[PDB]
Amino acid sequence: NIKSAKKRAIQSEKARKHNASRRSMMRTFIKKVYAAIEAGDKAAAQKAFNEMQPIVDRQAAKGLIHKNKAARHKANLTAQINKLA
Amino acid sequence: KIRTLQGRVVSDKMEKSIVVAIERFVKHPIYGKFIKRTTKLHVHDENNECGIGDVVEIRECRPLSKTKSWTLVRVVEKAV
Amino acid sequence: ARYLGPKLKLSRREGTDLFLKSGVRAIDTKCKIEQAPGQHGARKPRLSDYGVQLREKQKVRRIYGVLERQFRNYYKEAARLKGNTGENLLALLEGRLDNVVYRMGFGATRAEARQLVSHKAIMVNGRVVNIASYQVSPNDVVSIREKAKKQSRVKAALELAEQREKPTWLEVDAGKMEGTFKRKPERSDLSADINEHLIVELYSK
Amino acid sequence: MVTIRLARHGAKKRPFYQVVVADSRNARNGRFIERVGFFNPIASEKEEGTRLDLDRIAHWVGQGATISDRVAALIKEVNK
RNA sequence: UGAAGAGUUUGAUCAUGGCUCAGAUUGAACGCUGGCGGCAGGCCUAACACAUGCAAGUCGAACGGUAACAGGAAGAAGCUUGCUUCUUUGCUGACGAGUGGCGGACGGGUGAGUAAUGUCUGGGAAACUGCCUGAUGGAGGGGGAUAACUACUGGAAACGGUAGCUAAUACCGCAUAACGUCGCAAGACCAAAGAGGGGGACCUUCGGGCCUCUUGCCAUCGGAUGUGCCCAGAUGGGAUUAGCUAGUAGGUGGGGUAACGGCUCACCUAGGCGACGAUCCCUAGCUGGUCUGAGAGGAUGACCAGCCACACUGGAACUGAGACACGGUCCAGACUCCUACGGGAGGCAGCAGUGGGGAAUAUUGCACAAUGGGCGCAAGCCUGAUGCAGCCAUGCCGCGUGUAUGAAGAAGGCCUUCGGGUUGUAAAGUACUUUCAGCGGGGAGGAAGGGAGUAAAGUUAAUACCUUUGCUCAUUGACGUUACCCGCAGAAGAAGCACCGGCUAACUCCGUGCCAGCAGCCGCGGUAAUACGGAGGGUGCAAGCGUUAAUCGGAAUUACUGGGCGUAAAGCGCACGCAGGCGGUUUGUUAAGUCAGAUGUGAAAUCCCCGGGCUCAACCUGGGAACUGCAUCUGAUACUGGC
Repeated sequence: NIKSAKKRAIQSEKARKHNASRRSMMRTFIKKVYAAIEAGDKAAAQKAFNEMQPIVDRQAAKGLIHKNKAARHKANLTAQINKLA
Repeated sequence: KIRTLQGRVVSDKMEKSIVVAIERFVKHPIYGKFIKRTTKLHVHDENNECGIGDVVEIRECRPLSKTKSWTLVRVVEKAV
Repeated sequence: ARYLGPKLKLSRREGTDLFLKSGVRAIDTKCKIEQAPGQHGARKPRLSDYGVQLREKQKVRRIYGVLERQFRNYYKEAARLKGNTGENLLALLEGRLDNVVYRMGFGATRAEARQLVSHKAIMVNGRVVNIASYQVSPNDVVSIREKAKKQSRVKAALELAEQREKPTWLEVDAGKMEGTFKRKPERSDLSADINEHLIVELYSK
Repeated sequence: MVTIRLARHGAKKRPFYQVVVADSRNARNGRFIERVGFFNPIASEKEEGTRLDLDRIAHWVGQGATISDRVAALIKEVNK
């Protein structure tokens, strides 16, 4: 009949067209930092790092990745730019 | 510390671990005679200097690997 | 259950008058009482001790009218707090409401008293009680209700009791048909100080 | 979710009604944290009605538990 | 601290030895019989499938709309012609669905799977919390669809596909950035909504503004129960079951979560488990407890309290504080009902009913009145939960089936020192009295909040609205022939079943003649059979009696307590070596064994022991014991262990 499954069958796709859209968007802004370590310059990579944090903060301040995953992604990429010459 | 024991090494085939044998020291619950009863622990050791047949001192901790909830403290006696 | 049928057979097996059909038919017997239970006993006598132990098991409970399950249930309260079971059991059987109403004189037998207790006529501590499985408290009141005081059977029960001796462990005012139960009796004051070696081993195994 | 409540005890014909501090998880009268007294509907020869421990209820009300209305006025008439 | 022993090999007699029994426990079973009140118990089998009906709904004090009732308005002026009808309209109290929200993960059912890193006890470190109930702040304004409804296209229809309308405390941005987070840093990031009532001064389409009471939104830190994760120590049986393990055991680089971890991907190693029993098979859910017995040690984990796992079967996903999700989704399998031929939809190991599988296991019960839980600011709604009746000897408990009168024994029978005896005072007929049931008249308590009043400097703007603990009044009941009280009739509605040579209480007449039969054991049965048949009499339990089974006992018959091996089972032909078991005579050290004293934990229930109430006990319970332990300190130091 109805219960909660009938609503969840349409509203979970409306969520997959908003929340999972931003999951994939954030993962693309992360992938674009692993290109900027091939620009021959440390300041061009630091430019692309502060181009990636503003979407990681949007998922951290909203409370989806705030327990460790935001601090893990920020630290992991901070090490890749502190590794450059 | 919560638990701290001494025992004897039986396997040294590991680069961050050893296997240690310890005694129960127990009265048999119906036949009344005392028994040694040997039980095994897989123990954390990142120095890799203690070896087989040596006597070691070990302490209980939070899990470090599967079946690995103890870590090395001292080498008590050297068996050569 | 309880026993039903011919009554003289009961007084014949108990070797004693039971107040059953015991008017002018009791005078100088001629009724097989103290003589002939059954018809045999003198020609092939077995004299078995299991048979006397079985006879004691009937004898000790039929006087109080209580059945086997009831008797072993009182024995359960006599066998706790060490032995001496015959004296500790006596205090329980003598504390029954059918036994106390019989000792107050309102019945010619414990069964006649038990049948007056069932007929809603008896009250204890100021309220009506219709069970004989009750136990009377010391210095508590037992009384008969007004609509039973003039009954010809009860009149004849108090008329029998006033021709006999008094039990000292209770008192009743015949001008009110009311009074108090003082204490549970003692086996050496109710009869005599003697040992009965069967009753201290009775029931179980 | 902890509350102070008058619990169903002894059910049929002659109930006793104990008063308890308990968590709202699962069952109506399952697990409890502290049992603090009894309402007891029987006054027959006894002064053992409406009893409550005034140290234990004060250790929960407004400091970890809520109070049920069927106890919220009982606390002012304890064995009165 | 509690205390069952006996029978049978033989000419036997003492030993030894198999077999068998009296008892207690049970949700038990067959059969005969079965009266009245109470407490408990009533598919441990196929984890087999289910007709009919019902089980988790709720909110108009967010609101697009209007199923319903009575009103307000507007029409037809109705026939149903003297009433207040018919038809519309959300105006209003309201509310059949729709949007939206809270909760659906609990309350019930069950033992198939599982010898388990499952579960219990006792600890531990890396881990959770929507709601409930506090605490500090915010409390501005927009943008974008759609169900209901109306049509198009197919169907008889549940309902698929497709165009159109439209509301929000729903949905998503911007500003703000808190009691949140980050970089040396300009900074970079996450919100939100009102709503119902009332009123002083003034304005007013006197609804609106403004103020204020009640109650909502958003963020962050608490309060406190409980959930995840891991480690000792234990769990049914087994070795004429010996091997089993490539994510198994270990390393080295990268990832995932609220956290642990071979949780997970890759590159390398040969480890790990196993005789203190791995592999594998049958059996079995775990604990509190229950419970046999002298006790040990097992057995047993239906009921009540707490865990595990299952939801016809397998495997996933969506959502949330919480799900490998009873009665949800979704795919596939096995089985079934409906068809107008489009195909569609299911699963009672819930509550009541029904068929299989069996030795064998409730009504197709009354109501939501109260109480719990869900929703509701609240009156209320929901409930096979729960109250509260029935059916069934299955156990236990209270209580029955009445009294008087009646013969040197009527009539019959049974046995005849043939004299008498005896069933039996029993019967006939004659008179008395009723517990329990049947049937009447009276009749509680579970009832309070709620409706009205009164009061409270109630929160305010003190006694408007509203609202609350008491008080004054009218009231709310399924059960019900109830609890309890008094009567109306009549012995009326009521007694079985083995047992009687000996163990084992009851006696020994005739018939049969090793047959017919009996039987637990010993043994009985060929011309008086104390044992069969047939008897009359006699004993014992009793709404039970006989006949069995499960699990124990007797059983020391697996031996700790507590054995057997010269010859009554078995000393292995002898010496060598050996994991394990035992170890001189002393001092010093340690406190693992042991022992002492503290702090905890062994939930509630329960045996035992002491008090109280139900008419007694059971039951409902106030208290003390106990769960001999397992942890965290402190302490003795004799002896075993260790140094």
